[PDB]
Amino acid sequence: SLEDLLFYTIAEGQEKIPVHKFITALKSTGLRTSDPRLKECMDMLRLTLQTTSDGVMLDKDLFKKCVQSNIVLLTQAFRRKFVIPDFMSFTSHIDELYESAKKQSGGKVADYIPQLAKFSPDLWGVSVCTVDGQRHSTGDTKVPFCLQSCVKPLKYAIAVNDLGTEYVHRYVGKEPSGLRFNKLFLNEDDKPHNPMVNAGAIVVTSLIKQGVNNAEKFDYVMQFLNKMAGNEYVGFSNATFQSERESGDRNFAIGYYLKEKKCFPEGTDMVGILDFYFQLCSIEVTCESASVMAATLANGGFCPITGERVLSPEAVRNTLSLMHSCGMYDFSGQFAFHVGLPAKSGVAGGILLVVPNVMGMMCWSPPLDKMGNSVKGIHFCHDLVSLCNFHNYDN
Amino acid sequence: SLEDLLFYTIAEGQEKIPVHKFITALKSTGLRTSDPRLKECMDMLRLTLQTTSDGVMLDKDLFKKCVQSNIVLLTQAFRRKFVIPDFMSFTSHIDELYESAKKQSGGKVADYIPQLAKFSPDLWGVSVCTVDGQRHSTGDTKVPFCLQSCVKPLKYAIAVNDLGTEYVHRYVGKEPSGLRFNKLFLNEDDKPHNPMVNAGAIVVTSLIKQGVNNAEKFDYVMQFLNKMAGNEYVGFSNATFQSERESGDRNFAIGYYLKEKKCFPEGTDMVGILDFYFQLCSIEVTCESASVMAATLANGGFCPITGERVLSPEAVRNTLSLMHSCGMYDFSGQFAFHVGLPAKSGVAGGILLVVPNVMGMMCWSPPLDKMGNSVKGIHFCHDLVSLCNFHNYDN
Amino acid sequence: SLEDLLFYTIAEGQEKIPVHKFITALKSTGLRTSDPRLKECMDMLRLTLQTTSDGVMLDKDLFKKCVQSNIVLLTQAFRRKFVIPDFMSFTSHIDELYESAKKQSGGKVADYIPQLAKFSPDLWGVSVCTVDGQRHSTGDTKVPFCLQSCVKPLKYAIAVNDLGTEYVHRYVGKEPSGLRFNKLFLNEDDKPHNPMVNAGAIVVTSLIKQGVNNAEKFDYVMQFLNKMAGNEYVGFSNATFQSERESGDRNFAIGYYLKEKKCFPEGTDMVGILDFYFQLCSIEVTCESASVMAATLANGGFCPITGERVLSPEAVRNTLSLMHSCGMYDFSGQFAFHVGLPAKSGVAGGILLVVPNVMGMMCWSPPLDKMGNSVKGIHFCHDLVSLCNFHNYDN
Amino acid sequence: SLEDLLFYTIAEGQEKIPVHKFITALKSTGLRTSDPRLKECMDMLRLTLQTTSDGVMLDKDLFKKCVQSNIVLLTQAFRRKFVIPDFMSFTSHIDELYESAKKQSGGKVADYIPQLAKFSPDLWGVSVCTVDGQRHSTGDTKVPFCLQSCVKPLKYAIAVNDLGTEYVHRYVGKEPSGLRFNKLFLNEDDKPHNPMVNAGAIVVTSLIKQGVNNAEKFDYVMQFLNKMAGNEYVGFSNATFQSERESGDRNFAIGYYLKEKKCFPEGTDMVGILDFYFQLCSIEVTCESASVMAATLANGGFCPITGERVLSPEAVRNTLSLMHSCGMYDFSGQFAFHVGLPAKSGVAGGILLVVPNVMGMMCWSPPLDKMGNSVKGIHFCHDLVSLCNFHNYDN
Repeated sequence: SLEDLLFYTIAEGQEKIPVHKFITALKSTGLRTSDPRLKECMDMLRLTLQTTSDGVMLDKDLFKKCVQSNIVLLTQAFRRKFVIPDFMSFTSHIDELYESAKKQSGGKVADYIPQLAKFSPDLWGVSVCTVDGQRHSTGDTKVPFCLQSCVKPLKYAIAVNDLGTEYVHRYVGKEPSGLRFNKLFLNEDDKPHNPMVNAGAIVVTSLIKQGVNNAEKFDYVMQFLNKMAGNEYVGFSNATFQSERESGDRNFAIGYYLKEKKCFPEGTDMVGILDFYFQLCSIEVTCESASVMAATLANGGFCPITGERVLSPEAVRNTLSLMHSCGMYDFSGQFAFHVGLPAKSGVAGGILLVVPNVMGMMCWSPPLDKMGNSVKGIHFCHDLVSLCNFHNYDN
Repeated sequence: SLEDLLFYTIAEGQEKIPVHKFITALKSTGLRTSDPRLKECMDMLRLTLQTTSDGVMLDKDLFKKCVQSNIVLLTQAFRRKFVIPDFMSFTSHIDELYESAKKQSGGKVADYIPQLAKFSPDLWGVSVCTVDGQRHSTGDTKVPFCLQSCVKPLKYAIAVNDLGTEYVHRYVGKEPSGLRFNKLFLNEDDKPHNPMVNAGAIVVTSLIKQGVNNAEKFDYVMQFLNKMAGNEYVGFSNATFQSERESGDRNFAIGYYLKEKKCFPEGTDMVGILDFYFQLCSIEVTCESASVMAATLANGGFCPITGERVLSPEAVRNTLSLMHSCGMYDFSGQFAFHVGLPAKSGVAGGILLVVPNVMGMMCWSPPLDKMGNSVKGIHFCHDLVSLCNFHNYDN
Repeated sequence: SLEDLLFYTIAEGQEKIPVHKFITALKSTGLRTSDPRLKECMDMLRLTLQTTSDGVMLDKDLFKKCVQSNIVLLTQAFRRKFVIPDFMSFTSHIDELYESAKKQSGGKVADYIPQLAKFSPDLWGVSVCTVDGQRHSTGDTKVPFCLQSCVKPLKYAIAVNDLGTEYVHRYVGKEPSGLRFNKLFLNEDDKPHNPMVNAGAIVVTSLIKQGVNNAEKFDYVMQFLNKMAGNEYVGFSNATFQSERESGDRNFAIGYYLKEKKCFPEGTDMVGILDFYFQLCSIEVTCESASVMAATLANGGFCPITGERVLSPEAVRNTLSLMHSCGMYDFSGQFAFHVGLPAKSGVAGGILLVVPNVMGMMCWSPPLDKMGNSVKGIHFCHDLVSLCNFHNYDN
Repeated sequence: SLEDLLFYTIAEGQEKIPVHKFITALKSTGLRTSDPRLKECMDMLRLTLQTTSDGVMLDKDLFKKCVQSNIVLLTQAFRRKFVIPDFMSFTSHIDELYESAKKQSGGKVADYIPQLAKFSPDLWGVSVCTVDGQRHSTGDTKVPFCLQSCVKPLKYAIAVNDLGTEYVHRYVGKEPSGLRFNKLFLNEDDKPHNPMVNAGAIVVTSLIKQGVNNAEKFDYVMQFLNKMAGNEYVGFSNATFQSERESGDRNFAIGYYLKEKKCFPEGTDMVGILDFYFQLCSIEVTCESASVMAATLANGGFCPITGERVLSPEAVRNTLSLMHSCGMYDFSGQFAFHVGLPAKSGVAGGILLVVPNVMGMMCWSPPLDKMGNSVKGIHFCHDLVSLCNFHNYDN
């Protein structure tokens, strides 16, 4: 049987296979022991560890019993049929590029708010999660930090998912603006250029769950994010929220400018929308969570590590079409010239990279360059591209 | 042997295979009898037709003798190992979208020069050539017309190929401008935004074959185009050249603006460069030739139907990175929002589409919309995308 | 004596002069019987009318007694030594131009707020007050209406008067912007272009009476206006204030944009400043009052009909230097091309004209042209200039 | 008689008046012995000096005979009825401000052409000519230099004089642009913003003497200038012309941009117009000549020191209306904020100031500030204004 073949493959001319050997073999591929799809499996393993004082041998019966629950993924993992059969070498490349980026330095930690002028210019972490389930971490992959501007794609995806492409783009545009992200101006028919610049994001946040009050909207968006992050750590930075809402005069200017030109749906309180925008900008994340959200955007709109649907394919396709052409603002043309990937960046450090049909990635470094892009993150991106050949127009 | 297997496959329980049957079978796949790689083959067939008064039977020997010369491609063609195993159904889809675009109409034939105000608003043709050798035509696929603006990618590719990415982009920029293609303004460090807008193309044409006189430059570029078109019809529209050079005040303004800011290499005659630019804009093409050039840009920088190298991979990669983000100018964001492909358009009708690693395409229709894009061409592009799922961020 | 000479001049070979004859003669010149400088005089006349049942004759004594109080102005008025010796003919010209402007029509009454979409497109009034004391009215010269944008020069004058030119212009610029009045952008060193565009006025309103709360600021500015209007009707349009503060999204956008770039003094509440700005924009006026304020701006910074000082000469000079070059916004160049005068215009109808060293004028008409300038007001201005030769560069 | 009264006034209780005493007395007022209106007079004086070996006494007859010819101006000059009765004190003020400006220094002599990178950064001269005939000089008031940009008002005046305001302004605009003088962009209805920016001047030079060839146009304009300069030194800088025509890429860009949008009259050769523009820009002048041309612009369109008519009043009025609002380009708002006068400036050093109804002035200094305005010239202008109170909105 297939289970017997798997048992023989795990073993090497032996009778019994210890549990720890199987756990190490499973973790070798890239999947984590905490994977929800494997939950039942591990539970049974615990039921096996409750009897023996130390160690247990699984020859024929117990192994089959533990592997019986949802025996689909294990066959693929041990048969190397995922999108990246070898994750151990790509991980080594992550480590090499990580050290290489660490060697460089020199920027200016954002100080427009005190909570941002609080991180030492030394935190530098990376996390990656494949569309299939593999995950890797290196460094500060559990420290908290605000998403800041990494959430705008997530706003757009949800809005067009709820309403659909046609209704939404009656309100925001479709084109790169060619200028900075915080510039006050609209396209030819007095509409936001795209939902990645701040004005487009401010108009977009007003299409989500219209009518109900901000508490219900935040509950809705947090629910969507939690099933986007795959039930990972998505939090709230109340200190950062309080700082941002007081140092966000540019966003208030953009919001009133939009409201004046009738860029909003019928019957909207603009100020509540701005407060909601700041709330979403103030969602704390760890490179693990932001990487998982990236992979969700990358996969199909589904979540990678839960086998779940979160967005309609049109929403995700449009979000990537907008991230590739506006993800890095007026620098995007250069980024896609060298990197050729959809990516987003937050002033609080952090780059969210999507390799469509491959993986998602988040890499965090507080100190900023003059553009607003973490030096080590940009360096990691360029080196990753040079060594892995991930440009969208590579051969 | 392999030849015997091919002969049996062609035959149906018979002894001899007539020549016409084999010719029809070969043309069925998509390859043309005039393919250079098959030249020798067809020559031998003619040597076979010089003996018999009418018809000849090839059982074992003559078929093997004719197929011996370069027996690599035939095995793939009869084994359906190309990039599009079935070209007969895609051709039917081309026909359907062709008729659908023909049904629509309504524009304004360009009249800024008389030679353009000379085509009846009824010519509507399409041609496609796969990276492997397949070709299809429908309609006015041999009438002449000027490339106009479809040549700017071809200028950039050649320039960076001769000099390399690093030296060239010291002169032109890398970003979408966000405005029309004929606007006079440069990027932050007083450099052209990109080589697709007119200013970037005018600066780029001055990097090709520096020093020598315009006659030698035109011979050089025509040589490159001829081995880009695959030795197809690349001509010159002397009447159109004379009209354009007299109705090109915008390009002269851009050229002098560039020369003033020191956007040119050392020691360049600007006016000669502008005349050279108009000469390249005045290169006559038929949807066959422009399609072949598109497929060259699509393949690797190699020519599809000659197995030849014309450009370095860096040149082609950069040219596609610039066509996807500036190929349709300030409308490109919308085009890549719906079509998701590198494409270029000329005021003389004609859209050049590249499906990287798949094919190139040229579709010609004189009458223009307000943007400057042929109505039927734009409609064909959108319908092609909707029915074939060729968007770069499709699943 | 001088009084005897005046009495003989008033009389025509007679002994006694009736009071009504003298009153008519005085009103003929242009001065009003309610002039504060003449107050005492008229009071004595009333004391003379309390004795006789009807009519009283003033031969030598009573006339001298009544004229004794401040006998300076009367000598000039009866000696024709004012700036316009004949005010009866200029008044006829006002009437002619008034009817001529009335004949034309056709606009669009402002409807962005209901209080403005409340005047019938038929109100058309004019008032003029000379720097010396003469006043003329024609039509709706006592109906109320909001100043709207006619107050910005008055804000700038007061600000620079309190602080001085040097300190103030450290905050706002000095140049025409060349664009509309409600555009969001600053000059080269991120400062407002000038205090006439909305952004400059919003920054300027924050320099007046810094520190204290909005109630004290409004009391201060109303005091200044009342001694600017010459203790005429300066009111408040609470209904219009409530409408404006709810339909002023453009001004809120400008205000937040200014606050973001650090265009404000140290320690300012921006929102309170915006509310104060709307309060000043909502000050009701009648062509009499706005004309008197214009004449104040025209005279020296002094009030015309009270012999009082309200502004330092530097403040007034700078205010006129800014009204001539930015008073009508991006149309000002054309206005000064044909009219050659400092002028301001409000969306609520009303044009405030200053003929420096000559007079001030206010002309009210609700319906607007596409620019934002009342049709009849613009027509009156152009005709006034054509017939009176008041262009600043006339001979 | 009047002549006897003048003779007695010149004398001091004496019988005879020597010629040299009268010449000194005449030169004291400010008029020059070379004044054309006095020509005949001086001729007779020479006829008087041909008889006596040395010195001649004029008691009654010879003085009357010499003064008989056109005895109008002398009465005014000796009766102090000109516009500036005392020219000796204003001259002292010129000297004081001249030294004060000389004390400052520091710029960058223009080096875009070698002929401009040829003057030592030490030449500093001033000349003034009153509307009535007075003239004063201080320093390099006879060295040659090119007008450069001081000619654009002179082009506009002549164009609108020949054709009239209405026809001309169908081609150029009326508004300040708010940007630099060499920017490529047009107003709302695709027309030049005004005839002071380079584009407006290039369109304006094509309205003068249409149809005929460039030689006839240059003869026409030189004739007009010569009767504008009052038959003073107006020359041509052939070396500077040859340098400019080769370093004028910005003007060529502007010219082609204009021709493209149909901003020219019917049937014009654009390149000939550009060559004509450079020719007019290359007209050599000495502070004497440019001052005389300024005074012509200041007087009425008439020439000051010839009693001649050169321009229609509408032309001059419009030229001043455009110089006050666009004379110093994007700095004009600040200039009129502090100086309040029509003024023009050339990159070759030289400021041309008009005090309407008072005088014209030219002050030359090669080295430039960053704006393009000679440091010493700007300093002289500001100090002149501060000490003389010539601001247009002064009291």
